[PDB]
Amino acid sequence: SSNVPADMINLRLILVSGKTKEFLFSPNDSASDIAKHVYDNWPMDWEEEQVSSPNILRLIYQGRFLHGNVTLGALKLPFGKTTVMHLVARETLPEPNSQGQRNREKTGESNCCVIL
Repeated sequence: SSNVPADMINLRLILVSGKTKEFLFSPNDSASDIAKHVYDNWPMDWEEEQVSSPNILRLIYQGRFLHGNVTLGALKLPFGKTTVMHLVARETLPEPNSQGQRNREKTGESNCCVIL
């Protein structure tokens, strides 16, 4: 990651194991989703603890946990500069069960019932 453009935020993800990964990310991305992404492969559908634990994915904005999945922009990051973060994951399984269960999140999709 060389030269951080004004549309992107340079983010360093530090994992609990003491491994530090740094990549250029978008301020609209969520630190905990990124944490799973920086660990290895892209998160599919909330890599939590198997019997369900959402609080196991949290983000530390060095000294303080801002939230469990709050975005870099929301952490207050000037774009074009390097930001370091500490990420915590607990009892997390790499890929929950591989569903990739998501919502449509796309206009054109979602067939709702009509009557008019």
